[PDB]
Amino acid sequence: LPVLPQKPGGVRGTPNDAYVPPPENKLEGSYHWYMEKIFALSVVPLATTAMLTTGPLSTAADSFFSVMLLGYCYMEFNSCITDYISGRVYGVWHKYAMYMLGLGSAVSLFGIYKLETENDGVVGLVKSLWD
Amino acid sequence: MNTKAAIAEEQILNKQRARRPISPHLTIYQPQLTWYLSSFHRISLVLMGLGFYLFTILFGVSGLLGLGLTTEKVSNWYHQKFSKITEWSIKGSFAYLFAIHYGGAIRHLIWDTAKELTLKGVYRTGYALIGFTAVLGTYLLTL
Amino acid sequence: KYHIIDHEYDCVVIGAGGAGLRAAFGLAEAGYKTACISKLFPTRSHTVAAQGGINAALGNMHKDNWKWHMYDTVKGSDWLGDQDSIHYMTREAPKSIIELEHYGVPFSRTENGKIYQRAFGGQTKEYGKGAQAYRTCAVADRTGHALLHTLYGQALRHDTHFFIEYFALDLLTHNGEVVGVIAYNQEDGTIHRFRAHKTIIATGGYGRAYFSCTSAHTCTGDGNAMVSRAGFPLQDLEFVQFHPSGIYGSGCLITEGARGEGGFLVNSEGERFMERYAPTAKDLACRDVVSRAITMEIREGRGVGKKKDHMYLQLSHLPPEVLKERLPGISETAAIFAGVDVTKEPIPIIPTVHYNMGGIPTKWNGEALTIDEETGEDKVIPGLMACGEAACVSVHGANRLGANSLLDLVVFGRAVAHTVADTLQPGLPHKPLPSDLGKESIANLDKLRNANGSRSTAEIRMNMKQTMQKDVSVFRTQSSLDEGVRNITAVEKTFDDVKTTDRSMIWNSDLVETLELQNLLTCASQTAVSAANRKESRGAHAREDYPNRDDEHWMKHTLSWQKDVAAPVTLKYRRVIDHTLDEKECPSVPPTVRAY
Amino acid sequence: TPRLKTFKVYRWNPDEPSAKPHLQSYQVDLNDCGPMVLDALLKIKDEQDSTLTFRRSCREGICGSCAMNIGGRNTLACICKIDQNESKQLKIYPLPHMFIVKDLVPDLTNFYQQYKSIQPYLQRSSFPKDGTEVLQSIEDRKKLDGLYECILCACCSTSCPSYWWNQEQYLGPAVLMQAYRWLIDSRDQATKTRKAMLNNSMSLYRCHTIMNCTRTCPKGLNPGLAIAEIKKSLAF
Ligand SMILES: *Cc1cc2c(cc1C)nc1c(=O)[nH]c(=O)nc-1n2C[C@H](O)[C@H](O)[C@H](O)COP(=O)(O)OP(=O)(O)OC[C@H]1O[C@@H](n2cnc3c(N)ncnc32)[C@H](O)[C@@H]1O
Ligand SMILES: CCCCCCCC/C=C/CCCCCCCC(=O)OC[C@H](COP(=O)(O)OCCN)OC(=O)CCCCCCC/C=C/CCCCCCCC
Ligand SMILES: CON(C(=O)c1cn(C)nc1C(F)F)[C@@H](C)Cc1c(Cl)cc(Cl)cc1Cl
Ligand code: SF4
Ligand code: F3S
Ligand code: FES
Repeated sequence: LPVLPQKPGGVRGTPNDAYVPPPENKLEGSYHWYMEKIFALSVVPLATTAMLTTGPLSTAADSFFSVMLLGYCYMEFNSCITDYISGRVYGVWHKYAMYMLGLGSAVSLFGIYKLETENDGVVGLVKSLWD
Repeated sequence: MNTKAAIAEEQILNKQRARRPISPHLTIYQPQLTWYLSSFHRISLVLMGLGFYLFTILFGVSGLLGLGLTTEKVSNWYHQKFSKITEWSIKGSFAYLFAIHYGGAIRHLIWDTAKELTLKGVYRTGYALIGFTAVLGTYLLTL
Repeated sequence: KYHIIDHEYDCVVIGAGGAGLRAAFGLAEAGYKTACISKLFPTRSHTVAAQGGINAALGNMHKDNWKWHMYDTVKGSDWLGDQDSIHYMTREAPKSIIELEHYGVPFSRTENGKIYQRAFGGQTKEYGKGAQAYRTCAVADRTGHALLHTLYGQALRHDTHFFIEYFALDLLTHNGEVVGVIAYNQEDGTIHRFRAHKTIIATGGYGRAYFSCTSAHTCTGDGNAMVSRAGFPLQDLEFVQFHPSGIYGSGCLITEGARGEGGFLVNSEGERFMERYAPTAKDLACRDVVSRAITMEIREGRGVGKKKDHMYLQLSHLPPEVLKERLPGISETAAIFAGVDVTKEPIPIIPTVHYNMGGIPTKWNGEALTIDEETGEDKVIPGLMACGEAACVSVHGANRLGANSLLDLVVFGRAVAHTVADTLQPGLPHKPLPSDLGKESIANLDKLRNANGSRSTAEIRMNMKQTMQKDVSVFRTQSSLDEGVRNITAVEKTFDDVKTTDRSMIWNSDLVETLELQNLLTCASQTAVSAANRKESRGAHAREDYPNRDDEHWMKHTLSWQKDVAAPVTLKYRRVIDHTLDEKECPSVPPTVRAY
Repeated sequence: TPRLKTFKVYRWNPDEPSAKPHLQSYQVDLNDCGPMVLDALLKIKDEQDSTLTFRRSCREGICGSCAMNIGGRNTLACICKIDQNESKQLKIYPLPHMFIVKDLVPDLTNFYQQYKSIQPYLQRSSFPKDGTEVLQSIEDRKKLDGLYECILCACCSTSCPSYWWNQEQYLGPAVLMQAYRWLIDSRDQATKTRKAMLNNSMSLYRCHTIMNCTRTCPKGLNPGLAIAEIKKSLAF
């Protein structure tokens, strides 16, 4: 990727200036911390009542498990983007890799629609390749 | 215009700030149990997340670009490409990458209520995880 | 050739300790334009190591009027302290701690919600005839630690231009007045010139001129040597306080608060120091009657040791719940450097250099002094002020009382901010001077940088520390003192062949530790001269040949002049003030015989 | 009989910047030295190479100015003991992922600019009437224990992998404990402005609870528990 011009040595100024903080933007602050815990409190019990059963899960119960597992795997790649492809270094190539996760997680929601109406389910596919 | 000529200080300091190196950060730090078990938590979800975005996009593009793909036709294409080792190398590696992320997710639930965050409890819910990936990981390999 | 950078301020403060930080936001709040030049980061100074208390008569325990507090400071000073700075420091002592609690200093609290006060030694009640009073006002055993981190934070609320890691070289004088200070940037290698109207010095003591001191590594006297290079005197340099609670080998300190809560010294024979070589007060006495009770006790073969030359202080009689709540800092300090135990086994003890009750002579409001060449009266230097440990207000006089040195910073840093507000108009044109101002202090930076001799900087510094420990000891006489002046002149003449290996300007730590040796030889060639010229026994200056205290011929301070290293030292004297700021508010205290 | 260790010190020299940073090795006589690493770094500067630069002030462990990387962990060089073993060696490094000024001297300029932004002063509005101090009970005093004893050494900030990369925006575990010292103080009437500069994407929420900071604090503090008490404070 291209690299934006950086600060010469890490800092710019004297030790008696200040780091002015960005304003309150709660939709990526405390409200983003709520969505990371709702999805993680829902894939821990449902994966436990998918290992104790002996066949394919109930078709209504599997769609609840397979859409909570997309939010648990989208919120992970949202943190590997913000940590490594930052906006300091790369600029507009931070919100281009965020757009690629946009139409790579709604086509991945169409695949759940073609798995619970035609085939047996997502966890039925994982049991099929065995493990 | 006597103390605002301290921008003659910023033009000599910023020529010295461009030749400074960065001290080594990895490859010198000693291996601890804090930053190793938290690296296998993020490695587990990246590899298993790519195994979830490559089996769901495949069924999604077949729903628009019309080809038709049953799970049986996927299984007969995946069980023929590889055999022996490969199937017992993918099966044995992914079974241990799931037990260390299951026990990792429950560990980070306790740490988010500010419990077991002493240095004693960090090494106590971290030794009970290492044995846990060696019991439940092998039970998923006899099934 | 170097390139100079000019600055222009109103008041330049040199030092960022406990009394340079209090006078920095005291002036930037009143409406001035200040700067606080420091060699370290402000929360790295030597006042982060203080672990006692700040004495005040706040009321919270028993009953206490500041007039009892005043008599305990004059009695514990052998009547050499001026008895109007005593009257000013103890009167503004309750007001200066309540103001320190409103800044956010987290104090230890009592049952109804007031400040906790322990007891120290020397401070009594009912004019010396009574019990031990509780006036110490202290934050567990990290009082100096939690005092910087509040005073530095409050200094960021008001706009004060901190200049961190700038080594100040000399003073700028034109026709007998101070007009600023020239400094040296350590990160870059540029020479700066600060111009101001009222320069304030709060650099600190010169404790590192001895072999076994309790001070820091940076704790050298650079305020007392910058003043002595300009042609101004220093006062009472022969009163050095020796601490009786220093560890063997390293020189670190355990606090006397452990002795204020039941610490007992146990020698080899196990007999208690009460009647053999000790006063009637057991262990809560002055810091010199107990160091003389140790220095001759290890000499007479009664102490513990492989070389029979140290002691130990027992802390085992206390309950375990009292150590871990009031003094947790000593419970980890003696477990590393001593390395036996703190609670169940005692720790070695040697006498070390602690404090310096001398420096720049000032008045009670902060402005420095000299004397007139023909009349012998005082005179005010225009522009030079001083506060802290590098200034002899003579609040301590001949003996510093326990935990009066943290009250020294808060009150007389607050008074420096008030007397500039009574004289200086904010915003004034600076006079035009020639551009060669300070050219004689840059040529000294180049002579000590392009050096090639036979002795290194770390070889001459060992000959000075070894000489000052043998001859200027706790016990002095007029046969080793006259050899201590003769030896300290021989080491200064070999400073012309010092050797320096680093020839760079960016962080030349071999240059900076050579300029600290030039400043130490100026404060060590005047201590030895002044101590060999006072035939008396008061305070911390005890002469073996003259064992009697004088109240008729030797009740006067000692001033000393020395231009550079390898230059002769002269002496004159000035009279001690024996009257008060007001006669009706507090009566003066007459001299009696001092006995605890 | 002299015992000799082998201390390996990272070296750079800014007036010859085309050279690369390398390690230099000394042979210190172990009998003529103290029991700490700072006592074996000053002996090298006096009786050997005197171009070695480092920071030291108090030799006690209460100033926080000998922060370096001794053996792999971040600790203070005045309270770390030398292994009494003349066969094995020792590698002395600076704090990791910092811009190095000369030898073992980092550039802690971004660290001081971040400590000024959390406003470390009391912000009460109305003081007592008679002019005495501010009342505070003993159980409210005990909340401050383990928070005001930090010495600002930055050994916990330069051990966190989340601070190694994003250090121009993330405050670090040393500053975020001092933003907690003023949040649970009982005599502080300004707390709705302290929980508004941490409510963005990268000031606080880069903490992934990889608890290196608690592991390598040489004063025994807990800077990792005091971050997961701020996250509960902003949420509920
Ligand atoms: C050493 C000590 C002192 C001490 C104590 C325990 C120890 C180990 N316990 C005490 C106690 O329990 N009760 C008490 O009342 N006093 C106690 N003390 C003494 C007291 O701490 C000191 O006397 C006092 O704190 C000294 O403070 P001051 O403000 O006078 O000086 P400083 O703290 O050393 O700070 C001076 C600053 O000056 C700057 N500096 C120095 N030289 C230069 C140069 N050349 N250029 C620029 N700046 C310079 C430094 O930055 C330093 O920070
Ligand atoms: C190779 C599969 C590729 C598709 C997904 C990519 C990899 C995702 C992870 C694959 C490895 C772990 C999943 C499979 C290991 C479990 C073993 C297994 O499935 O063998 C078949 C076995 C059959 O035995 P049962 O009859 O069901 O039980 C009888 C009760 N006595 O099935 C099972 O064990 C349970 C099925 C497990 C489903 C788990 C879902 C895996 C998908 C995870 C995607 C990302 C999730 C991130 C972590 C989630 C948890 C926090
Ligand atoms: C300490 O582990 N590492 C982290 O970099 C990290 C792990 N966590 C939980 N948080 C962070 C921090 F960066 F935010 C690095 C060292 C390893 C790593 C990398 Cl370099 C890249 C990727 Cl994608 C994954 C991983 Cl495991
Ligand atoms: S909190 Fe701990 S690691 Fe951080 S600066 Fe303080 S002592 Fe060092
Ligand atoms: S290691 Fe870093 S991620 Fe948090 S727990 Fe400490 S600040
Ligand atoms: S030098 Fe003061 S802590 Fe190591």
